Amino acid sequence: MSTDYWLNFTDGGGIVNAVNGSGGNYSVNWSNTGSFVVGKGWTTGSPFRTINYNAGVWAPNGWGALALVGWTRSPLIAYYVVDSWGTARWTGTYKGTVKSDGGTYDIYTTTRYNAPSIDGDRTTFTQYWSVRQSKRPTGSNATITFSNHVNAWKSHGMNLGSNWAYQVMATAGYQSSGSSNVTVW
Ligand SMILES: CCC(=O)N(c1ccccc1)C1CCN(CCc2ccccc2)CC1
Ligand SMILES: CCC(=O)N(c1ccccc1)C1CCN(CCc2ccccc2)CC1
Ligand SMILES: [Cl-]
Ligand SMILES: [K+]
Ligand SMILES: [K+]
Repeated sequence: MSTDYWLNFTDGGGIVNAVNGSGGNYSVNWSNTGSFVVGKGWTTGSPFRTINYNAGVWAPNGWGALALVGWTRSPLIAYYVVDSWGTARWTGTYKGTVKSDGGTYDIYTTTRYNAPSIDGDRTTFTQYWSVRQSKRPTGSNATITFSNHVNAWKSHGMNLGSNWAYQVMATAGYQSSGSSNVTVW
């Protein structure tokens, strides 16, 4: 199932020059950013999708991350499977680990309020995280078997909503700079 969605969002801070490439490819060059997310993916996420990507350029600085990102509604939940990043001190509620796709991931949950979401500029939502314990090598084909994460989260009481919104292999950042180029299928 080929990608059919182009995510390109920023809060307006700094520069986020995002390029909608051929098929599932995209490029990002960013500097002195506020909050942003960019990437190719799917209009409707699925808990059964296996996501393939190749991040041919990955050079983040600060809290810039290479991650599967997506949302559900009912309830409103943002989720993250983080494979690499620049500098990022992960902290919060911690639920265990999951092994997937040759790596081990730390599981976190966080809450946001008065915060931007796909529902508006000042909303409340929960965030589910799988954060790889070591940064994943980039430049070769990589898989994220997302059902492994959904199921691990489920086993710790982190259930996703029933209405699936976008699901993107993204470059996401906050107060960050860098360069990335990723193909997604
Ligand atoms: C598991 C995810 C995660 O770890 N986080 C997170 C939470 C929500 C949304 C995005 C990322 C961090 C939580 C803690 N903050 C510390 C920031 C800070 C440091 C020093 C003084 C004042 C503030 C940074 C983000
Ligand atoms: C402290 C880290 C941080 O703040 N972030 C982050 C999270 C994970 C990995 C790297 C950076 C941001 C979290 C929020 N998203 C925007 C959410 C959104 C999407 C669509 C419409 C409206 C809002 C951008 C990145
Ligand atoms: Cl995001
Ligand atoms: K294009
Ligand atoms: K751990």
